[PDB]
Amino acid sequence: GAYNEWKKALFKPADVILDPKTANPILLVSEDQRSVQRAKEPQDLPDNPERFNAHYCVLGCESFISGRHYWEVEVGDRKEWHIGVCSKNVQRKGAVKMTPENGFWTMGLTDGNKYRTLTEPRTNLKLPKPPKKVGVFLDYETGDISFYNAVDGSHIHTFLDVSFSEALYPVFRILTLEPTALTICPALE
Repeated sequence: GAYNEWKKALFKPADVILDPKTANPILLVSEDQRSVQRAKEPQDLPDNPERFNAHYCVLGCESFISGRHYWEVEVGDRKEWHIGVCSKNVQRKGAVKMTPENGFWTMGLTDGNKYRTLTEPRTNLKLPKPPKKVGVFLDYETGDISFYNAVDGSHIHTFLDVSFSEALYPVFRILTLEPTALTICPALE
C-alpha cells in the first residue's frame, strides 16, 4: 500500500552500519555491525572523541547533509529502545538531555508499552498496535524526520520542518538489559 510504494518511489535506502567507535562501552555491536545489544557491565575501550561516554548510544558510520534517506529497524518485542537521527556535533562526553535543542530527533519505547518522543514537553504516542519494525525517514531539505510502522505502514510521528545545519547520523539508544537486540534491516539492495 501507500507506505511501501512511497518509500520505494521517493527515498534512497540507507545501508546503515553501526559504528563501534561511537558506541558507549555498555553496548555490544554485532560482528556484521547490523545489531546492537546492551551488555551487563561496560567494556574496556578507548575514550576516543567519537565515543558516547554517558548516553547509551551508537551511531551509524555514514552521515547525511542532503537528500531523502530511509532505514528500517527491527525492534521486535524489546521493551525499551529509542531511535532517530542526531547532529554530528552533539555533546558526546557527559549526559545532556536528548532533545531536538541538543541535536537529537528521536522517539521510542520505555517501560514496555509507553511510546513517546524525546522532546520537551514529551509527546505520548498511542500505538494500540505495537510496532515490530520501525521505518526512519530523513528528508534533509524539508527538515522532516518521520517514523512509521514498517509492517502496516501507519504513521507514528514526524518532526516537522527542522532547519538542519549539521550532518545527521542515525542514532540508536538502549538503556536496559533485554534478550532481543536492536537490528538494522539491510534492505541492501
